[PDB]
Amino acid sequence: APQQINDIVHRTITPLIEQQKIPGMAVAVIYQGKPYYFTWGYADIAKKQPVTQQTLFELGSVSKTFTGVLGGDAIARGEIKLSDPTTKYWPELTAKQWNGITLLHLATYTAGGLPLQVPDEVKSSSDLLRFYQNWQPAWAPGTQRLYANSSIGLFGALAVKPSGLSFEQAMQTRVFQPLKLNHTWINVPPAEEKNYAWGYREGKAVHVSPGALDAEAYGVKSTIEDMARWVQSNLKPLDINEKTLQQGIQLAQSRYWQTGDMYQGLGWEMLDWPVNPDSIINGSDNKIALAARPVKAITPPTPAVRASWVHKTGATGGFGSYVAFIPEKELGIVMLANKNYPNPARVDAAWQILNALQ
Ligand SMILES: O=C(O)Cc1cccc(NS(=O)(=O)c2cccc(Cl)c2O)c1
Repeated sequence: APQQINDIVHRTITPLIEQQKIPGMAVAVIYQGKPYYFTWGYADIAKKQPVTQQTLFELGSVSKTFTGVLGGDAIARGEIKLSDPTTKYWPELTAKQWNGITLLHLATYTAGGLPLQVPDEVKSSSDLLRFYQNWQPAWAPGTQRLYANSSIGLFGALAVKPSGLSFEQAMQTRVFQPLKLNHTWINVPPAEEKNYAWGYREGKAVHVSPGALDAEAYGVKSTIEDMARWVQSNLKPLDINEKTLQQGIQLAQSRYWQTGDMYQGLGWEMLDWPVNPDSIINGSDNKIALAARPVKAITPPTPAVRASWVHKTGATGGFGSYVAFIPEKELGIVMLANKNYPNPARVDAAWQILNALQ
């Protein structure tokens, strides 16, 4: 890699790993289109396995960017419309609060206060039906944003219903395979378990627990190489040969809602470039990111703006991830760690690296 990339990456990540006590970390920088990879530390402390470019990390909420693109692809295929009522795809959702809640509201956390977590008590799809039937919105649709796995998770499950495919099968055949994400998984196969890092929470090795809508909201595991390819695919969608996937990527980067200086896409979140770092750094703290905020509708949504900082943070119990890119500069970064450390430390590190390279 160009020494300037090496210099900025090492000077930024080495102190981060020390301050945050991160067992293992992988970073990719995309710079003038090409990827540069960096790895530190341990995927498995007990078995002394190092992090490599083939290590699988839990992406957590970065999985929502795949869900948003997969939904976008279903729109481009004509299988669904974001303007469709939720009840078009789940007719048993007869409770009156669902009148007026569309797939767009589900995809963008604006249905009216669907909760962050699906309750652990919910297992079967009849448990899920009961949960959504009994849920009482705090707000009218399209008035406030509350980040929610129960919101975008339901969007992902419903968006693939016309295809007849399971969510995992739609994701594999329509997103992973066309993009050659051949080491990206919803369920890690036995053959790849040797590469699956452990997460670390309070010093204990942990993996993500099963839960309802987990595949749709936080289910993806991936390598730093596949994630750099994911970023390149989102940086330059028009290089993608499959036409509905190309349009689906663009739909996921459209600006549907505004709160503060942040715009909500499908999975992705965006700010105007150039950004105020304090705005994305403080804004990524869960005290802001997970809070209830009024939104202004973008009527009609703005198509993907090249002069944007596009990003997503992600966590599981044992992992912390971050992806960001600037299409106008052909610049991007992926940070994958097997410890869940504070979001503002992630964004600060990413800002320092990308600002130095732009
Ligand atoms: O480890 C597990 O068993 C479950 C688990 C724990 C913690 C986070 C997640 N991922 S989440 O629900 O999607 C999410 C929620 C809020 C913020 C972020 Cl950044 C995020 O990723 C999943």
